Amino acid sequence: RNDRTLRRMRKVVNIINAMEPEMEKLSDEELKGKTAEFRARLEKGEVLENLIPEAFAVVREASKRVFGMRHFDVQLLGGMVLNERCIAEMRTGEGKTLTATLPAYLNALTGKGVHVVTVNDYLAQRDAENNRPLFEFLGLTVGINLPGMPAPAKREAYAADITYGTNNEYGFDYLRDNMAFSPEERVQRKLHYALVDEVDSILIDEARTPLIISGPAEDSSEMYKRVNKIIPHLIRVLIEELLVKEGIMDEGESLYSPANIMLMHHVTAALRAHQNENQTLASITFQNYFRLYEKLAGMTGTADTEAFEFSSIYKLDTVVVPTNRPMIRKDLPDLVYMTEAEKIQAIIEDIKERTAKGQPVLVGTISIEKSELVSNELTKAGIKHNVLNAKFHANEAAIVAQAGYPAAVTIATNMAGRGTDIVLGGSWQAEVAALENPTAEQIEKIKADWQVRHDAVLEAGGLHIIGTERHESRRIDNQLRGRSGRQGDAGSSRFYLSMEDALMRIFASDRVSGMMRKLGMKPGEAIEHPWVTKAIANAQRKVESRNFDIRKQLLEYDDVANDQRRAIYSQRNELLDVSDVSETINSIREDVFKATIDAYIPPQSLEEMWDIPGLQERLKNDFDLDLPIAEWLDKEPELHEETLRERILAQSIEVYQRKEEVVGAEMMRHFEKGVMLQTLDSLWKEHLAAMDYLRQGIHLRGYAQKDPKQEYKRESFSMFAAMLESLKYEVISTLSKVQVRMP
Amino acid sequence: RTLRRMRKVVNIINAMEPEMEKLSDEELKGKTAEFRARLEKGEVLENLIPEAFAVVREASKRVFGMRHFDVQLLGGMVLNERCIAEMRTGEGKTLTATLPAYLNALTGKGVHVVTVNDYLAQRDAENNRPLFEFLGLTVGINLPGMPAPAKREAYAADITYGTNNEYGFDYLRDNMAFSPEERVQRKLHYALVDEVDSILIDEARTPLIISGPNQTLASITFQNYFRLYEKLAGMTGTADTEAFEFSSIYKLDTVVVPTNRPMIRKDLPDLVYMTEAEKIQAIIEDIKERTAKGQPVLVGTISIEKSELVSNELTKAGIKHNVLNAKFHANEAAIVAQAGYPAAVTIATNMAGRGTDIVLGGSWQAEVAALENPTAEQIEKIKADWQVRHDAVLEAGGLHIIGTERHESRRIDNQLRGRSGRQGDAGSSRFYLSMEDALMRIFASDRVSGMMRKLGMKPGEAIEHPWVTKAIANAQRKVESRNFDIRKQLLEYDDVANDQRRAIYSQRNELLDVSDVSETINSIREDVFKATIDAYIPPQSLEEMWDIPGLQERLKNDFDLDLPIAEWLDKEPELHEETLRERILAQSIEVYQRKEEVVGAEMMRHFEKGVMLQTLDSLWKEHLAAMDYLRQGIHLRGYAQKDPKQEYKRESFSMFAAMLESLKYEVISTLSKVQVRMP
Ligand SMILES: Nc1ncnc2c1ncn2[C@@H]1O[C@H](COP(=O)(O)OP(=O)(O)OP(=O)(O)O)[C@@H](O)[C@H]1O
Ligand SMILES: Nc1ncnc2c1ncn2[C@@H]1O[C@H](COP(=O)(O)OP(=O)(O)OP(=O)(O)O)[C@@H](O)[C@H]1O
Repeated sequence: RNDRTLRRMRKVVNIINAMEPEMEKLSDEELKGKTAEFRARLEKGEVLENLIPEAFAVVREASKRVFGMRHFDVQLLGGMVLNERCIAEMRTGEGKTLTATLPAYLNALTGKGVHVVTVNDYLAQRDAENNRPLFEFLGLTVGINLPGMPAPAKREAYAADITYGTNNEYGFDYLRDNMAFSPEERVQRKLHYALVDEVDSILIDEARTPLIISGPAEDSSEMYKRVNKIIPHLIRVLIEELLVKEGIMDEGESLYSPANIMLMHHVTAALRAHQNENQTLASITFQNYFRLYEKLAGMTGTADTEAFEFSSIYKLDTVVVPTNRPMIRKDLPDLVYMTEAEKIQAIIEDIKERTAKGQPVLVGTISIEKSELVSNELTKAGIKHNVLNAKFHANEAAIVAQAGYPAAVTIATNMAGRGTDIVLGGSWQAEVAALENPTAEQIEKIKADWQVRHDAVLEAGGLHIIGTERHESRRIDNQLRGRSGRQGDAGSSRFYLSMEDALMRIFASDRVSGMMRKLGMKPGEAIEHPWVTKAIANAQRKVESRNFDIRKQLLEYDDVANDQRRAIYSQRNELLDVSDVSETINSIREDVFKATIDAYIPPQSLEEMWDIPGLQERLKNDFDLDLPIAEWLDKEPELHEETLRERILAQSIEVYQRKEEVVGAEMMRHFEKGVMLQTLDSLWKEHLAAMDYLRQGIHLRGYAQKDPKQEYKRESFSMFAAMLESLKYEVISTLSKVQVRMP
Repeated sequence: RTLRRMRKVVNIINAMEPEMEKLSDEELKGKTAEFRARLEKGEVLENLIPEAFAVVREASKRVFGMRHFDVQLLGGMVLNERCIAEMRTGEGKTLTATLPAYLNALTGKGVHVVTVNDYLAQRDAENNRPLFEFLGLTVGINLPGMPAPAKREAYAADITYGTNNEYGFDYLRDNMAFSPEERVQRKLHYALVDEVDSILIDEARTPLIISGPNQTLASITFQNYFRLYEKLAGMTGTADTEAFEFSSIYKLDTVVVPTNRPMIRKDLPDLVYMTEAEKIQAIIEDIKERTAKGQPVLVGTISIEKSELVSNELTKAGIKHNVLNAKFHANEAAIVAQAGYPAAVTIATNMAGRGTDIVLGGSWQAEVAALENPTAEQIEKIKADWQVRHDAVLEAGGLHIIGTERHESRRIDNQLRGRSGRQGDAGSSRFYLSMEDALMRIFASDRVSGMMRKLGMKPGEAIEHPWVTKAIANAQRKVESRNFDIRKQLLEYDDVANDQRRAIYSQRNELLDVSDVSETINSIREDVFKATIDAYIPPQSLEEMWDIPGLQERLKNDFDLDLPIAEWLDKEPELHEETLRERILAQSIEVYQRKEEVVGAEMMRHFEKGVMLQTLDSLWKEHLAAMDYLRQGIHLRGYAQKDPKQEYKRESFSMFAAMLESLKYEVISTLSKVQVRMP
């Protein structure tokens, strides 16, 4: 799979490289000209993928000229990966941010937009501004989208060829677009391509995080009095006592009905209770926001392990991109000791032995106390070193700078991801950055000195990483080890574990674990077994896998809400996009008036079988339509069920035409549209609140036994279909009963 | 006087520099032997300050490429006294400190430079080692985990460097030693404390404990650790707020050191608004005007959420800026580097103390930093273009600081503020408050506070009422002083235990320092026998009141001393009380003489010492536990119009007095009951 894709891509790389001379000979204007020229071709029905070699060749040359930098072949590969529904895994230091100029350019050609998704505003802003002169060189515009930005500025940012901004704010824009009353209010365009800069946090860790817009844009207060008023007779089964009372729920209904849920919430708040609240107007999770893009792609580092998750949550394939130089870091067999003490003793040994050959070491621990421990023992053994202490960030940046210096030893606690590159030999710019007026032959010096240090650290084996314990998450171990062997540099790594260590628990048999014990790891000595390393890694994988199972069940609950939100927003946007909702109105009125009479007159039925005590009233009650109708048919005996069905619809229409000559065609059309949006909104927010309740009234509504979800999907899909019909009927009522000072 | 008098000295040192420039390095190394010899012959240390400091300045010029500035000589002088030097950020505290360290190393008693953490202790011992080696002095470094022989060595160096924690710990472990040769520290001579706010104030009352199996075996607070030194001094920022505290906790004076260049930062009057919304609009508008003229702005807020709000509103206003987000370290350092760049706008949440310098115009050093292969005139173009930006930000007013809210502690406000106007640069600051602000609540009255709403403030009609700046500053001053009034009560209690530990460690040390404890043993044997006997034979009473049965058993049970006292008495109608007490002593001794003929004398001497120490350490451990219990019962034991304390002091005193008698007892019961096989 990865092997043959990569082969096929290496072939296209060789095409691109051969085009380099053509792009070189080209003037700056001629280069800017390729864009319109690709677009002309696309307009004539070219396939965008056929453009990859020339477009990449064009972007590569532009970047030589604007940035002074020329995409490496691995970067060309990474770019082609990101044209597909894929994650490019590119090792820290491989140049993700330059890589990303390639797919961003290519996927801008069709004029549909590109969303570059950064983790924070600083990078959005930084990247937009760094790339603006590149992409302007190429006749594209760039937009920057930020929180607080006004809507007209936002509209421009989204109308640029390429956009930068954080995941959050993309989401938030989406929601507010789905709260618009006119389509000119939208800031976004159709969601074309999302290129996510760091997928681990953005797509995975934060997959289920809801984006919520709330607004004290509540409404009602009556209920909390009504429902309170019942409570000063509640005196320490208990469903029935509650049920049978008032002018809400009269008709022998059920309160524990997933339907009366807001009510039940009212009573159970009123009982718990012994200015306006701001409800959710709109929600989406990130995972479901990303799933809306026609095309999705992104980048992460080589630390992987979550390929199975990207695939199942997002259908993102993943391509492991080679590094530009050979990755020669030596990841040695995990070692396993009886006790911590024995473990540390052999850790200190390793460090002793290495720092004496001039090799620098970075010790990653799982806690401060674990740090202080390995530290103090290093001091006991006479080994100089420094701890990165999270309280002294300044000291930490200075430590980190000399951390590749010969025989340097640095201890870090639960170390993060990416982090500052550690330069072997020490950093030599960090050194002239300290020189308040330098020279050519001071510089010469610093650098000569440094090459000698650097070549000696490489020759001593590069940065050695020591993991004093492993994490449950291998991704994290992998990020630790990944700080060594960057850009082809020698380095190595080794993890230590002991039988005393926390992680021993991940095997889930305590005695099955205590069998390595029976290889009693003798004091002086040591062996290495390749199967242990794979056991451990396998176990880390199984914990990850079971965690993701747990999470798949959560995402299934989520798919219920996604499916309902997609459908309803789809309906809302059909309406929004139409200036004239009138024929939709005509059809719903018919739907509503057929069903409404059906529930009183049975189709193709006998006058013997028709009723008014509730009908007659229902029509006056919900429609301000008063047809004292009994007599129509005892005074005009012949017409018939179908010529009358017709006739009531006709009336209703006549009262409506009447109100409209009074108000204005347009004014009316626009009101109806407004009513249909406002009512869909109301219902939907009601619906969301009710689902949230069920969903929590269902971590425990009942039983280890039967199926909680399932029943929940059914209840919830069911209320969504009820809401769909209640929307038709509530819109028609409104239009029927609307007051206007007449003739 | 002290400043104007110190300036005279500085004039002397300045006038000696031609002299010193004429000296070779070896001549300069030589002055240290010369100073010491003068000292041997009776010279007062303070008489050397001119020569010593001028030598240290020349040594620094040659070794560091740095010449101490005049204000730095002043600081170093201050630090020779029992005194806190206040020096503003950027003034070169670290170089300044080399002066008194040098001076106070000269008598050969040692110097402890106290650092907040192990990185700085090593960093500065190594940075300074060649300066001090240039001058014939050695440097020691003390770390946690360091073997005793290496610590012993660090403490034998002329000047030592380490954290407060490790210094204090060493002291307690030294006071758990069973031979004096085990001690790591020398007499506590001079402590130079680097960040006295954290080290001496915030942490004054924090106990350093050693436990074992779990229970406290040794304890001392930081205050009382530093109070052991003969000379104490320290450094902090002029961000003041705690001088009265230093005097009370430590008997340190404080001296504000003048900046090398004049301070010209314009700290404008504080501004009050009705609402948070009105506050932001005034902030936005300040930024707007200031950035349109090229001036950079740093904005400090009191939460993430308030940073956001101020951020979104700037954006809403079309003002580009960057938030410092604690989640993104690398971004933050990148942002900081250029936060002095024209019209830059930067927002920081609960800005934390000193922080990184903001170079006006931008940092150009982080420009050369960014190069792959920087080349001389790649630089000059960088430095020259920078000089233009720097001077344009200076002309524009330097860095403007905006507080969007004040913290209840003014030290925090002052640290935000102090980020501007460093080393003579132009700068300004403004703090914003609203009636909706949490701080309004420090006034402790709704209505008093709420009166100021009557100013009716009104947008683009803000006035400026100076009285309000000072009313605020006084409020923050009252809160501190309140909190310290309480703390002073808590230290009145700490002092009880302090004195008790002084007393008991003194004693213990006296024992430790000697190899023969015989005078004391013989002498406490008498005490113990008297008291034990007194319990059964009330002095000067008739025979009828004596419990000779009770005394017989007691001697057997606690002294393995089995005497037929009833037979003596009965057989010598002769023998009376005094004479009887003497027999009992004599016997105990003869029994002891005999074990000593077996065991050997020097073995016995050392047995007796070890027993005294160990018995002391057990009773003390017990005593600390019970002093703890007694103190936390402090509420309802002392009740209605006595002082609790007075009472606590009384109970404490009694309990300590009883322990010393009870120490005597157990030592002699042990020495009495020790089994030895008679051959
Ligand atoms: N083709 C290239 N030629 C020259 N310099 C490059 C090239 N590609 C990248 N660089 C430089 O290499 C560095 C590597 O890191 P970069 O900011 O791209 O992130 P990375 O480590 O791959 O991942 P991330 O960017 O997400 O932190 C950058 O300094 C970049 O300017
Ligand atoms: N006399 C001098 N000549 C040249 N440079 C000096 C001189 N004195 C101090 N410096 C430099 O001034 C800078 C600020 O000093 P230092 O690190 O002592 O900062 P500080 O804020 O005063 O001390 P601290 O960080 O301990 O609070 C340092 O980079 C230091 O080397």
